[PDB]
Amino acid sequence: QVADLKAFSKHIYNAYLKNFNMTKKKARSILTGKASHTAPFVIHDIETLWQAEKGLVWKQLVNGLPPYKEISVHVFYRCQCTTVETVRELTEFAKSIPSFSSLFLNDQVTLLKYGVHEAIFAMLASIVNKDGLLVANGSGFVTREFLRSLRKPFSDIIEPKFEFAVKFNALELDDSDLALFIAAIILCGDRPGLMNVPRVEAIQDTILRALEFHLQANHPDAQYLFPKLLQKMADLRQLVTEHAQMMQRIKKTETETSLHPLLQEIYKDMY
Amino acid sequence: QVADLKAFSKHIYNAYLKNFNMTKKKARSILTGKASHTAPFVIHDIETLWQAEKGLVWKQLVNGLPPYKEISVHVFYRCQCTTVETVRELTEFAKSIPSFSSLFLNDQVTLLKYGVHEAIFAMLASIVNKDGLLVANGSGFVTREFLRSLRKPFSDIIEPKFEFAVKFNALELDDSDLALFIAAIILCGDRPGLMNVPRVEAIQDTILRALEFHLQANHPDAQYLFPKLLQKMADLRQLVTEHAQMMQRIKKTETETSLHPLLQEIYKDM
Ligand SMILES: CC/C=C\C/C=C\C/C=C\C/C=C\C/C=C\CCCC(=O)O
Ligand SMILES: CC/C=C\C/C=C\C/C=C\C/C=C\C/C=C\CCCC(=O)O
Repeated sequence: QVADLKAFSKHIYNAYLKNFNMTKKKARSILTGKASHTAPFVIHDIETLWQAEKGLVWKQLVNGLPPYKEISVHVFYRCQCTTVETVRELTEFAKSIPSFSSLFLNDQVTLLKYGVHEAIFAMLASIVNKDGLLVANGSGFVTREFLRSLRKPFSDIIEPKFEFAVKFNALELDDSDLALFIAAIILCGDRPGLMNVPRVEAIQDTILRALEFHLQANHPDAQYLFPKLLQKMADLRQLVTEHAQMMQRIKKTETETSLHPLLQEIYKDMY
Repeated sequence: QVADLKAFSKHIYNAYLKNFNMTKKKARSILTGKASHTAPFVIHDIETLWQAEKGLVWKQLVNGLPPYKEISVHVFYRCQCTTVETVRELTEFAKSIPSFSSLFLNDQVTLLKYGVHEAIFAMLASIVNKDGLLVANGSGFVTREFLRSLRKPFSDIIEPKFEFAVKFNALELDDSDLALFIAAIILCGDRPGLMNVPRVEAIQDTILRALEFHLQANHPDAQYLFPKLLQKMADLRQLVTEHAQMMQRIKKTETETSLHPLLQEIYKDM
């Protein structure tokens, strides 16, 4: 409808504002180039990465790439630590969504388990750039070249994402739309082992209808509006599948590196 | 021909559906409970009014308030803007009535001139509620409480309209009834300066005749509806009289506020 479908798209927008510290616009700010309000320390190589591990600080001792842990793996650990944290915000974010907490715990776990990476890779575009990614809560900025200059096993696990972030930022969405887009991916009725599918499917529908109208009063000048955004959701589904594939293999050949137990829980039923 | 009269009535009903941007049906559906609700943006204070102007919006008239135009006057401005727009629709409505378009334009104008406000108040009831009314295609809803909190002048030209609307809605009329009713108040033979009254009187007769026959096959189980509507017309003729007197007062007293050129024309000899 209107107000009800207005106070719905807004409640999910505030939930999105108080659960995610870095917002697309708060981040599109830094990457800008005219506003020196925040000049992100660029990396691009081992040296600056080493100092950054001080000038940007990080709870893991000054760097640390011993014979048991190398550079590329350190980026990996860095990356999975962030992911584990984004999973936390996504959990709190969803718990704020209208009929989400209504579902039984097990069903909430099933939705997060299968949608947290899709939402993550979507938010990733908000802090990304054609030439790099914004890290360390806006304070830092690692170049895309550096990441491509990583070992053979890893490296090609972050590239495909940039490809996504690029195209996805062409649509020019803002945090208000993004909030509705994320709620929609988390509340997906196609997740395996879901118990009350009819319920989820129903909550998803209004999310999408809310998104639908919201794009009408926000982006009146294209056609991507919904179909293209619905196709991205499908694109994202594949990005994750491919992502999960690379994760298992890494775990199978990179015995050296450790995988966080939570990401292991998420990965073990995705084929 | 008692028959083939329900046809002339359906044509009038088509003229009503094609020309008015808001019908009672679409209106009564907005003020619904919750089942497939809509819930219009509410305006009940200066804040929400400001939020409306920016959100629900309208267009031009967003003039300040302390200077040569204030809050109450801003509502008055939006009031006459909705009034000038309803007049345009009423003109098209009438022109979609062959019998009406037969007459000479000068006569047509005299009819639109002395009947447009009466029709505007009958219809007002369709978008009105016991507590407020819809605005901007039903997108908004202004409370009755707010309106009555305006400066004494503007506030009391609004109240009487509600008193009328509430009692009018008790009759429970649908759009097809209103079409006949509104056509009746416009093709009225007693209008000042009417040139060919015998012609008008006759079209009025047919409309009221079709009106009574339509109320036959739409409101079977019902009291003295037909004549009850004839007294409403009389009541409408009086409400417009006191409205014109109140408009008179604002023209002499609220010199700072401006009136639309078309509306001054309707009140010139009125
Ligand atoms: C508040 C931060 C919000 C949104 C930004 C989203 C994501 C940043 C985190 C990771 C992105 C970097 C690389 C992605 C590629 C591989 C990581 C796999 C992580 C994992 O083990 O689950
Ligand atoms: C939207 C038009 C369709 C259906 C309803 C019909 C008419 C209601 C329109 C305007 C009435 C609103 C406020 C009237 C109160 C004061 C202004 C009187 C102005 C005047 O004398 O011409």
